[PDB]
Amino acid sequence: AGAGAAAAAA
Amino acid sequence: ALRIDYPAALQILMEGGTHMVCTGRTHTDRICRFKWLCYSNEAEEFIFFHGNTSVMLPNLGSRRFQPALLDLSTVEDHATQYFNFVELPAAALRFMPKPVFVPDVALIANRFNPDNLMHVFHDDLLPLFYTLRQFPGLAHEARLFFMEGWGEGAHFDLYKLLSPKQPLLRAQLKTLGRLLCFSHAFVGLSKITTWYQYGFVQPQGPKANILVSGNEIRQFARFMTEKLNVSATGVPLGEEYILVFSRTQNRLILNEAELLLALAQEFQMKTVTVSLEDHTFADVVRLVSNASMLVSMHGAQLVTTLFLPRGATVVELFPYAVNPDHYTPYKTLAMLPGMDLQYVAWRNMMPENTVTHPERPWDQGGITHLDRAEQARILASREVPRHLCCRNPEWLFRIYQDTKVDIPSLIQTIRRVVKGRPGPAAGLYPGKVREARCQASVHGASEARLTVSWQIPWNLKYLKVAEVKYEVWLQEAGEAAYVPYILALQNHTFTENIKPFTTYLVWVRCIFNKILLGPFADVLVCNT
Amino acid sequence: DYPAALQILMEGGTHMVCTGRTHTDRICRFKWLCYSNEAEEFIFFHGNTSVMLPNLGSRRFQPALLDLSTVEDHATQYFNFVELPAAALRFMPKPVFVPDVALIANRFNPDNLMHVFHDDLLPLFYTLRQFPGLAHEARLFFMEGWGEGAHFDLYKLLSPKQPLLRAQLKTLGRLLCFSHAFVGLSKITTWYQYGFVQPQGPKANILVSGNEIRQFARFMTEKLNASAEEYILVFSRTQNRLILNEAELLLALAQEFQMKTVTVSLEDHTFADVVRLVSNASMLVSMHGAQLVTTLFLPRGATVVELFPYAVNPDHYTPYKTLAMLPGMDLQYVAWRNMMPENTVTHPERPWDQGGITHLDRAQQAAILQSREVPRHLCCRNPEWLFRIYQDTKVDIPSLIQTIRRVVAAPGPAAAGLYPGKVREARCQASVHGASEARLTVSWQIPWNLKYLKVAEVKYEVWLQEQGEAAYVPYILALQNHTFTENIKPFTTYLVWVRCIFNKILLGPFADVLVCNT
Ligand SMILES: *[C@@H]1O[C@H](CO)[C@@H](O)[C@H](O)[C@H]1NC(C)=O
Ligand SMILES: *[C@@H]1O[C@H](CO)[C@@H](O)[C@H](O)[C@H]1NC(C)=O
Repeated sequence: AGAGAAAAAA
Repeated sequence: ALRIDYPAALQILMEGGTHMVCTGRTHTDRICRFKWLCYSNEAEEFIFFHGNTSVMLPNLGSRRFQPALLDLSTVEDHATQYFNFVELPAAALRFMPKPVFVPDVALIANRFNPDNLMHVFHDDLLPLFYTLRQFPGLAHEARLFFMEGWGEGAHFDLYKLLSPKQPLLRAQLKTLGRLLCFSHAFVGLSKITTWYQYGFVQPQGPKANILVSGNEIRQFARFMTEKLNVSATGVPLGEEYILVFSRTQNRLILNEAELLLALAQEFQMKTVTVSLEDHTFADVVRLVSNASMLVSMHGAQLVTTLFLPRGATVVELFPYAVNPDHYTPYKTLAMLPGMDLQYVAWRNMMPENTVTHPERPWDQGGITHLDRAEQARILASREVPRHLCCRNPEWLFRIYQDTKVDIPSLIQTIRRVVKGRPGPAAGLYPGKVREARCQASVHGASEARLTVSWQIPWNLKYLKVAEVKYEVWLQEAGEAAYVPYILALQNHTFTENIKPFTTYLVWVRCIFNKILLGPFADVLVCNT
Repeated sequence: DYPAALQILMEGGTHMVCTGRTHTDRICRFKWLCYSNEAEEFIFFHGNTSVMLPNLGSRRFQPALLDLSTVEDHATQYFNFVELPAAALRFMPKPVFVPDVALIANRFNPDNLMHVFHDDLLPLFYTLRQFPGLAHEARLFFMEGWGEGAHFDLYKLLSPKQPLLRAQLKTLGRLLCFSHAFVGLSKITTWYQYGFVQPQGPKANILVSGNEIRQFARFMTEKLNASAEEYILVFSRTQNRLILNEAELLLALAQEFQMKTVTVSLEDHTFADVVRLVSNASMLVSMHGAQLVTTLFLPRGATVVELFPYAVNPDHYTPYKTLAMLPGMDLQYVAWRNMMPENTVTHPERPWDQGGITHLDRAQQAAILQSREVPRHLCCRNPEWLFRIYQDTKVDIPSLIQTIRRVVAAPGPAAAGLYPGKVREARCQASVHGASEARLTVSWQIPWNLKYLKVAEVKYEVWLQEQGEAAYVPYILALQNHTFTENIKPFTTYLVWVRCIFNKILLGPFADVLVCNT
C-alpha cells in the first residue's frame, strides 16, 4: 500500500 | 499539490498495464520510455504487465531475445549488461504482493566499473548527463537507479552530482518492497558521447565514428565543476603551473623530485603535484582546471583531462614495453576536435630505468602464478603485443612497473609541441553553394568546353573565414568520377576531355579551412 | 519576457541532443533552433551553452542529419541546418519566437489515405509519446511543402493545437526561432515499403504488432466521437476502380453468409461514419486501394476480403494483407483476383496518372493490353501497373464465394501473446551405465512467469551440440528432466541450450549454456 519516496528510520 | 492515491494508481496498473515506447531499430541504440514498469525483487526480473492500454513499441516478438531489448551499459552488446523483462497479464497481480510505487520519474542504467575513474566518466557520467537531457523533465527531476549489482564504489559522490535526488542501488530495492512498480521510468543509456572501446572483440582503441566533440565534453565539464562548487575564475598571472599526477601506490615515477625541478626550470614555471588519494576530487578538479600542462603516467587519473583549460598540453608517460599507440583513451580525448588541447606521449625505452614486481598478486602485474615458460616469454618481451581485454598478464606486468623518467628524453618529446611556455574558437561548416550554373561553349571546329558558376553559401555572408575554397567534381554520364578541382573563386571554365553531346555531371561544394567540407549542392547535368 | 528570450538565444545559442547513431533512426530535440524564411534554411546558432549531439563534423552531410518523413532515407525529405555564430543575429531581423513546443516533420502524401495513416498519423502518434509533455502540448509543423490535402481533419485529431504548413511560415516573419522543437519521426510503426529500390512489399523487420495498431485506432475513434445487427461491409469506390456488379455482390454476400450486407464510401460518408461502420463490421470487402487502410479499425475476429483487378497479382501488392496479418490483429485475410478478361473495363484514354497509355507508342500499349499479369516494377509511375489498377471490375460471384469459403464459415466476432521467461536452475549430470555407454541427464525449473500463467501447450526445446561441431540436434520435450542415451558418446563434451515454448510459436529466451562431460 506504499507509494513512497521514503526516508529510513532504523 | 501532493497527489498520492494508491488505489487509483493500483487500478491504472491492474486495468491498463505497462506502456513502452522506445527509440531505435536495433538493441545497441535503444532507449525505452516506460509507464508502470514493475520489478520483482524475488525473481530479480523486470515485469511487463499486459492490460487494457498496454503498448509494446518495438514489439519484437521472439526477437526480443536476440539478444535482448537494449543495452543497460554503454559497453555495447557486452553479454552481462543486457536489459529485458518477463511478461505477465495484469490480472496476475491478484496472486502477487501488493506493489510499491515509485512516483519519481526514473532513469535505469548499469554502471560498468564504478571503481575505475575512466569507466566512471566515459561509460556512466557523460552518457547519463546527456541521456537525461534527451527527454524533457529528466535533467533536474530524475532519480538514478543502478541495476548492475555493484556497491557505491570509490566515486559515488560523482554520480550524486548528476541529480538533486539521491541515486539508488539495486541492493536497496528490497527494502522498499517485494514488488516495485515505476510510474514513469526511462531505461538505457546513449552511446553518443563514447570515444573508446576496451577491446572485447578486437584490441582496444578509439571508436571508428566518434560522435562527440570537445565542446560537448566541456559543457559537461562546466556542469561538474559547478556542482563541485569550483569557481570558473582562473588563476592570476605569474601563478601558472605545470600539474604532475602522483601516486603512493605503484606505477610510480621514481625520480619525481628530479622531474619536478627539471620541468620547472625548462618551462620557466612552477610545478604542482596532485594525487587522487591525497586530494578531495573537488581539489583535483580545482588544480586541473588551471593547469597549463598535465603530466601523468598512463592511468585512469588522466580522464581528468576533460577539465583542462583550452590551450593546455597533456603529457602522458608510458612504462617500458608499453606502446603508446596501442593505449590511447586519453590521447583520443585530448585530440578530439574542439577540445583545444595538445597531446604528447613519452615511452620509457631504457630497461635499466624500469622496476618490475613479478611476485605481486595477479591484479597488480605479478607473473609468479604462471608457468615458468610463460614467465620467461614475458620477461624477454620488449613490447606488450596486441591483445584482447581485461586480464592480460604481460600487459598487467608492464603497466604496474615503476619508471625512472629519462628527463632529457621527456623534454625533447614535449618540445616537439610546446615551443615556448605551455598553456593558453570557431568550427562552423559551409552551406550549399547557391544557384549553381554551367554553360557549355561552341568553339572553333565544334570544340566544347564547360564553364561553371555559383554564389557563396548563405551563411558565408556572416562569417569570419580565413580560407574559403570550392571543390568541383566532374563525371561522364556512366563512367568513373572525373577530376576533382579545388579553386579560390566562384568562376571557372574547363578544357580537358571535352567534345560533343555528352551529359556531364558536376558537383560543387565549399570548404572552410582545409578540412571543413560542406555539403554538395544538387548535381548539374551539362550537355555539350 | 521577449527580451529574456532574445537574450537567451543570442548568449546561449542553439542546443541539440538527438536519438540514434544513424540518420535513418534519429529524432532530435532542439532548443532555440531557428529558421530563415528568406533562405529557407534551419539555423544552428553557436552560443556559450550550445550542444550539438551528435557532432558529426563533415559527416552531417553524408547524407544529412535525419529523415523528416518515414519513407526511408528519401532523397527529398532530408533535414539539415546551417551554422552561424549567435552573434550574427546582430545583422539579422529581430526573430519571432514560437513559444509552443513543436514537432517538425514531413508528410509524404497528404492526399492518399494509406500514406496518411501509415507514413504520418501512426508515426506521429507514437513519436509524440516518445517524449514527455508532447502528446498534449505539441504543435505540428509540416515542412514538406504540400497543402492541407484531402484529409487534413485527421492530422488535426493529433495535437490540440492547429498544425502549421510551410507556406504559413513566411507570414510570421523573416526569421522564426523555436524555443523548443523536436525534429523527425519514428519508423517503428511502419510495415510496408513502396518500392523505390526493389519492388514494393512488406518490411523485412516489422516492429509493430496488432495491439499497438489497435491502441492508436481507439484513440482516433475517441477523437472522432464515434465510440440486422451483424453485417458485412463492402467498401465501395465512386470515382475509379469500381465494382460494376455491386448490387449483385451485395445480395450474393447477404444470401451466402446469412448476414446484412451494407456499403460504405469515403466520398458519401463522413470519416467518423466510416470508422463507426468499420469498427463493428464482421467482414470487410473492398477493391485494392487506400480505403482498405481502415482495416486497422476492424474488430478482432473480422475478415478482410481484398479484390484485385485483372492482371494484378495479389502477392505483389500486400500493404493491407500485411497489416491484417500482423500478430495481434486477430484478423483473417482473403485475396481474390479477377482472372476473366471480359470482366474488366479498361480506360486507356485517361491521363497518365490514372492509368492512361495513349502517351506510350503503339507497340507498348499493345504489349500492355496483351499482358496477363503486371510485371514486378519500381516506384512510382509504371504505366502497365497504373493501367491495370485503374480498371473497373465485374466480380465473378461464384469464384469469390468459393475463395472466401476457403477461410470462412460464417464471419466471426480473446487475448493472448505472452512469451516465456528463461528456464531456471538448468543443470546437467552424466552417468556411465552397464557396458561402455553414456547417459546425459538435463533438468531445469519452469520459467518464473509460468507460475502465474495458463498456457494451453508448454514445451521445452533442448539444443545438444558436441564441443566443436555443426551438430545441435533438436529435441522438443514436455517434461523438465530428461535423460539422453541414443547417440550419446562417452568421454565427450556436450553444450546444452534450453528454452521454453508457449503454443508452438512463442519461443522464449535461451538460458546460459550448459557444459556437460560424459
Ligand atoms: C583554479 O581555477 C578554478 C576555476 O578555473 C578556480 O575556482 C580556482 O580558484 C583556481 N585556483 C586558485 C588557486 O585560485
Ligand atoms: C532428474 O532425474 C534424475 C533421474 O533420471 C534424478 O536423479 C535427478 O535428481 C532429477 N533432477 C531433478 C532436479 O529433479
